[PDB]
Amino acid sequence: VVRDEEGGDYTIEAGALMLADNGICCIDEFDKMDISDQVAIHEAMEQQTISIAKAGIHATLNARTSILAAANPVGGRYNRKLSLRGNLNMTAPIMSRFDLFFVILDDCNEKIDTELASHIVDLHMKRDEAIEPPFSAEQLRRYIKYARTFKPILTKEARSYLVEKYKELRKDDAQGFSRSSYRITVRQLESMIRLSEAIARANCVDEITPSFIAEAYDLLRQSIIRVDV
Amino acid sequence: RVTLQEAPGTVPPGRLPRHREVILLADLVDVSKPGEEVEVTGIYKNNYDGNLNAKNGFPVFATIIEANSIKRREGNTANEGEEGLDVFSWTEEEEREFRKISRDRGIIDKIISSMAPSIYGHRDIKTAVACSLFGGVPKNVNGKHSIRGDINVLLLGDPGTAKSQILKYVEKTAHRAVFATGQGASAVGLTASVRKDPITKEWTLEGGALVLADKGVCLIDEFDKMNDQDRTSIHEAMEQQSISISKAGIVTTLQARCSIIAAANPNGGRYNSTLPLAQNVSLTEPILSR
Amino acid sequence: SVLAAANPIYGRYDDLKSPGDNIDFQTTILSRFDMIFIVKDDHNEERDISIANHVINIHTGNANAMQNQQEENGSEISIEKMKRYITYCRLKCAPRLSPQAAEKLSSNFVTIRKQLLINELESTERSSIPITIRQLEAIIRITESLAKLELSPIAQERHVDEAIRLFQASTMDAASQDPIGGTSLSEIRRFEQELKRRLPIGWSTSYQTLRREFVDTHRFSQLALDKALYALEKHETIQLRHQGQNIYRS
Amino acid sequence: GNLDVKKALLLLLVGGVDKRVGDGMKIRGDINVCLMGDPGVAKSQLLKAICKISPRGVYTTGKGSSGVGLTAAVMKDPVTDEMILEGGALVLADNGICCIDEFDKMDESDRTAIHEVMEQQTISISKAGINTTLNARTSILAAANPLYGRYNPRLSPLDNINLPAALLSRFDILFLMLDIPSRDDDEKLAEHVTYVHMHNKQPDLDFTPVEPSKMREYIAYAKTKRPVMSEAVNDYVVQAYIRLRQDSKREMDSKFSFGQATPRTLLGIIRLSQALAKLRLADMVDIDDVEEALRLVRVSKESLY
Amino acid sequence: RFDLVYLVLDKVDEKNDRELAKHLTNLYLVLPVEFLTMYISYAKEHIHPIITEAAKTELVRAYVGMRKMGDDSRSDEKRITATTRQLESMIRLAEAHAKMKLKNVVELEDVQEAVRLIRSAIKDYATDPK
Amino acid sequence: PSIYGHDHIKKAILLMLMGGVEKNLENGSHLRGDINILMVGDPSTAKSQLLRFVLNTASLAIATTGRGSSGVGLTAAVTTDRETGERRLEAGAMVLADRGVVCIDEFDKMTDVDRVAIHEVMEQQTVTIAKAGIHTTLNARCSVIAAANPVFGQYDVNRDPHQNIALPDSLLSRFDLLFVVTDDINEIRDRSISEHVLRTHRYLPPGYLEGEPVRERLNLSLAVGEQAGAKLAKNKGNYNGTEIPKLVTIPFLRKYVQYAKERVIPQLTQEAINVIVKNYTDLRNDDNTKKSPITARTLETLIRLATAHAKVRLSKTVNKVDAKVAANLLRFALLGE
DNA sequence: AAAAAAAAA
Ligand SMILES: Nc1ncnc2c1ncn2[C@@H]1O[C@H](COP(=O)(O)OP(=O)(O)OP(=O)(O)O)[C@@H](O)[C@H]1O
Ligand SMILES: Nc1ncnc2c1ncn2[C@@H]1O[C@H](COP(=O)(O)OP(=O)(O)OP(=O)(O)O)[C@@H](O)[C@H]1O
Ligand SMILES: Nc1ncnc2c1ncn2[C@@H]1O[C@H](COP(=O)(O)OP(=O)(O)OP(=O)(O)O)[C@@H](O)[C@H]1O
Ligand SMILES: [Mg+2]
Ligand SMILES: [Mg+2]
Repeated sequence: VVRDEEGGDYTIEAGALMLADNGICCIDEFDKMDISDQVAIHEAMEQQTISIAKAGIHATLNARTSILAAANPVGGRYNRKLSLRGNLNMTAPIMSRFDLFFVILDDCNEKIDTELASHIVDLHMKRDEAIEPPFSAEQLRRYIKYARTFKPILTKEARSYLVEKYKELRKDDAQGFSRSSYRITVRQLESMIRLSEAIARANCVDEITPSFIAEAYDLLRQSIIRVDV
Repeated sequence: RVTLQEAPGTVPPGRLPRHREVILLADLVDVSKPGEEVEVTGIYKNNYDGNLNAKNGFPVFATIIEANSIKRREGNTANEGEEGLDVFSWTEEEEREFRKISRDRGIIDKIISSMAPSIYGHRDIKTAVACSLFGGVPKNVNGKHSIRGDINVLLLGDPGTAKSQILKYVEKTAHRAVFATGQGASAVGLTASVRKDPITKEWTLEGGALVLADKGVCLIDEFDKMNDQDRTSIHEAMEQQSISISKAGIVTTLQARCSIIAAANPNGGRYNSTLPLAQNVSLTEPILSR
Repeated sequence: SVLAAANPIYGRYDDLKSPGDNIDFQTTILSRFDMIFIVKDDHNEERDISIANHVINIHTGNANAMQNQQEENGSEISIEKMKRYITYCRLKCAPRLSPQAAEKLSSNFVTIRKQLLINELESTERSSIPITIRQLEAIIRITESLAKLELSPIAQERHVDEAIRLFQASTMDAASQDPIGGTSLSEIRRFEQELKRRLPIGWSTSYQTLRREFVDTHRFSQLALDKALYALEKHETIQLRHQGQNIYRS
Repeated sequence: GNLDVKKALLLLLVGGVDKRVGDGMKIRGDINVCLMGDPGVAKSQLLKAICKISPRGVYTTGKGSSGVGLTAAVMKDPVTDEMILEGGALVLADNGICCIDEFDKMDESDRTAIHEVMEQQTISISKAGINTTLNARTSILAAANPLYGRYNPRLSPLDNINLPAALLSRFDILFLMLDIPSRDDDEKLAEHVTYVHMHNKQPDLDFTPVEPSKMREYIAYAKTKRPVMSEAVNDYVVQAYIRLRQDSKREMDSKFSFGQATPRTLLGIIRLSQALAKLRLADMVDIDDVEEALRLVRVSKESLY
Repeated sequence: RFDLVYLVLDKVDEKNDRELAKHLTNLYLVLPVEFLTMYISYAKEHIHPIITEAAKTELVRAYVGMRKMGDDSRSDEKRITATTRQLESMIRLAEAHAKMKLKNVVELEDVQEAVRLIRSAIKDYATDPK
Repeated sequence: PSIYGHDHIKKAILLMLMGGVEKNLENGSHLRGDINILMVGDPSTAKSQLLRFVLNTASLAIATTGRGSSGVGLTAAVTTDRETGERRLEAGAMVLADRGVVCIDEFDKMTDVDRVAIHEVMEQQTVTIAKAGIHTTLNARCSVIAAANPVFGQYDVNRDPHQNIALPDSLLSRFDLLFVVTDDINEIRDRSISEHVLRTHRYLPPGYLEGEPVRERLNLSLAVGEQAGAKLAKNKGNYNGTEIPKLVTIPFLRKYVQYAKERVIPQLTQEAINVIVKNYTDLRNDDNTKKSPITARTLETLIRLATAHAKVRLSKTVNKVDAKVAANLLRFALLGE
């Protein structure tokens, strides 16, 4: 909220999340956020709205966004001994907000770095425009906009498989330890539903096959395989 | 006559609002209040102006809107169940139906079970919310003793327990609801504030968040993280039901009849069952007892 | 006149905590005030039963009758008549002191000052509630206000005694309450063994003999009295009867 | 007393080597000296005296008046509010003698202004597209005290000026005035002050053949002569700089760590030798001037103890 | 994220102090003109050199070489000093070297100059250990 | 007379109200002429009451509190005239008090920023305003008396004097005399002060009974107002008999100070100079703990006090007894008896 | 031009 000195403006200014409505917000370097944003985000994410009441003006702004973020582990390099909670400095409620995690590491292997350098050089000078993707950008956009016009549904076997998978995922993680492992909530089941719907959209099918449920469960489980390794 | 801006929820992000002038004839006076989002059906008309022509250098005309109907749209965005200027008004037949269905056995159970029909379990929370939004009876003894007649409710628990969904439903169903959250609310924003009018140039009173909650419920989310200076300004609102301001030569007391429903999270993100409530949260007795 | 309401730190007073860090007001601000009341909550279930009955009756269904009788039997007066009476008394009367009252005030002030010095010397820290000449002026004004009630031109001992009682209440409740704040405790254990060893259950000894013997040893007089009244406060197996001479072990 | 500070002021009034060198490299003839001392040493009185006797002297301080730093005196002045402005400028910064009391008091704006004026640097602060830079060429007179108000037996850079060391290294001469309780000196000071008071006039106890207007004429006369440099002292100043770096080899001995390494020390000793040739001598620079400059530097460092 | 970094450490010695004293005193007692500016403009906007296939092998060898130093005979997992930032550094520096002298294709001398220039700064980046 | 104790404080107040003469030189510029007194002590030790008495008994004085004042408006203000329509300066708090005395309460509680105004004025007794095209130096040669309480609730005798006072050393060095007052608990003094205060409150206005409160009165009967030496009616001043030593009424004291401030301008001699320099040297090289550090300013304070005491006895020359009494007063104010 | 209230650093 900004107001002119002895001025009757009392107007709000829009942050990046507000501008990213119906779009994708790409925040970089997530680690050094401050307390106000650090506590506003987990309200903006789950409830898709932002509420404020300061100096005589109150409003509820729409923040329907799809967030993608990047971060760096504390100490610089990911320590394989510890887990995601040990390395990252983010709070536990923020982690539950996210639906997927990807951890990527670098190494000193001589076979990989040579290929990486060769591929960098080739794109730099030789084939700066001659990359080989299977499909062009325009075709990608056409297919994406065609697939976005589908709303998949769920069948009986899909529901049974989904409840069985949720029961298994809740049970196996709770078998580890008490008061030290707490990562699975109903949000994980909703994330499974959303990911299955997205995968069904990708193949352009109005229904959902338990194979999609299995794939989503595999993704969410390897999200926990990574934290173990 | 009143100034009408654009709702921040419908303006394009990062742009500037547009202002118009609305004229209210008889029976429409004082229906609208400052800071309240409204929807006005009216007639569009134009009239000549001299200075406006002088500044722009072209034959431009001013436009005003004379109101013909006003509908309040604060909080309750759900506007599909029924039509009309107001959705909280009853006909005679609806009163008859109320009396017919208010006498059956076990109506309390039906009322409790019919609240938030898409949330499983949490019977105690539903009962507490019903008892909080139905309220009690204020008491005045000989015009010299005052007893508050509204019930406050505090929620606490682990994440993923759908407290915010309950709060959203409460805001949807209440007649007068105000939503605050986390650190996004200040001490003077909830209570009344003093402001210098840019036109007449003297201090005036600006209605705060709690003032809009008169005969209603005020909802707070992330109650624990809110700073103590931003939390200690609602003690009188909870208990004394009155707001007193002595600032800039103005000494006035403002009445506030609001019920406060709050949600928070314990220390460490989870509730340690083998510890007392005093070591689970950082709140103290003066706030807990209310 | 200023009538201020405040809460101590940590909500409840937390008597186990030292009195120094339960109130955040400085010495300067507290000096101007002259009636400091610390209202503490207590639990004995009889006052609780009484308060519950009082509130339950004061619910509007019943009180609307009973208070009426208070204006019919002349036990109380209405608010507006009290307002008229107070403005009348403020306009008319302005009492004055007498030499006997002045002597009594001077003696009381010296006594309380000496007691404050004793408490400061035992505690070995500055008192969080001070006593200065402002308190003497305060007691004088309390006596004059008490005499002003009956429109008496002259204030006498009958008002001074009640004013002194009020000041004693407001002093012993706040300033001189648990000045000790809870040789160290090595002697404390050493004493308590001797009483059990030498004084069985049901028998008793004179105060003078115990004081004599323990001043003869390393204990001395100052150490004995404090834990004597402590063990009395414990009241588990130590009782006083027959003035301050019979040390009965219950 | 306080003959060293008066000698330093006299050498300041003439100015060091100036008017550039070959290829256009910048050299400034103004000397930047700072005075250190506890309150009650009459450094402010001496500053007032030098300001009064110097026609170009100006006294400033931290705030109190706002139209003195970072802004000119013609802001919003005309009846038409024509907004006449030069942009970044100081008060008579060209060939002026800036005198400041409580040099630790001023805020960030004036401190940044001094950091802009360092070494005759032009003032290039712009607000509304203006770039009328003021060619600042002024001597800096700074009087201040440590924020404790007294000297301490511990490490002396801990006191310094409570200011960044970059600004401290800029100054040419640092002189410390430490109040030492002594009978044989305070007795004379008291006798002189009370004799001044008794006569209600300047005492005859002083013996000065020269008068303030006399030296007012002579300073201009000596500045007019303007001697130039000589070459035969290059080896002497080079070996002096070598032994100064030898001293810097022992700056880690601490407790008076101010003996640090800086080429501006060599530039300042060259400028002070030039001034010691300028004040009285004709168009000639003598080795005795370099020796006197070295002794002045040593005595300035000596007050640390 | 800077491309390069340079450190200057003025330490007290007899020879260097003597040389600076002599040089500064001599100044106190071969350079082109705006020709430089127009030459730079011409290099900027007429000249667009590219790297050749031959320099790719040397670049890969240099990257491997600074990779091979980053580990030793112990399994302590020494610091990874050969980052892709170094790769962009050498490619940009080598291209800029070919930009100079109005050439059109790079040569080996460019890549040796670039690697020497970067590794001179890296060699002075060490702390008290090693 | 209703303030018990504080004898040397009363003596310092008397010397301050009629302080030394100002010295000006064609080459030495300006020399300060008056004396400033600062008091710090634990609460309820009769500082504000004594300050109010000084305000009442002074020929010209202005009352000021630290919290309720702003330094910008305390010296000069710019306001527009309704008739002419131009803007002209308005005199501040102490400009009105030129050649008078300014009394400030809650000195330590004043905002630090406003303190710079004092730093501007007490330095050279001249305030310079430069704002909105106005350039003028305003003369203000007032003397300032202040009373402040220490940082803690009560004074700590076992602590450093510097850490007990919130004010910086720069302004503390300007004040001539520093006085610290504590209410040490002592039953004898408690009884004495108790009976004195109880004596004070048993007072009745003349010609008025005790049963009714004090009522307002009208003005004097005349709108404009206006045998010798044999009466001594209000000369001796001993209105009531309670002690062997004499006492004088306030209006005659005001007449005395009015006569002294104008008719007498004393000069100093070498006999007082010897005592001044000897006591300065002895005080400076005693090398024992003291409340405040000393410097050349303290000797100038001694000279000003000697001149003030040469004025108090209506003599044109300074006697060595004045130097002795000034030295004794300084030693009390800096060491304690 | 000068006093007083509010949000953010
Ligand atoms: N019976 C249920 N109990 C709990 N959550 C439920 C239930 N049924 C459905 N849910 C889902 O649980 C989710 C919980 O939502 P949300 O994250 O807002 O809750 P919360 O943990 O109370 O929030 P907050 O972070 O504000 O404390 C919702 O998406 C809701 O659809
Ligand atoms: N050596 C001295 N000879 C004569 N007068 C002196 C001497 N030292 C100090 N004084 C006296 O000190 C007064 C001015 O010094 P002043 O206190 O302003 O110095 P300062 O060190 O700049 O301190 P501050 O920053 O506190 O003003 C004059 O009254 C002057 O007589
Ligand atoms: N020596 C004394 N003789 C008579 N009255 C005294 C004496 N010392 C204190 N008092 C009384 O103490 C009371 C406190 O007054 P006052 O507040 O002016 O004092 P103070 O020491 O300046 O206090 P503070 O620091 O709170 O401003 C007065 O009513 C005054 O009569
Ligand atoms: Mg000074
Ligand atoms: Mg007082």
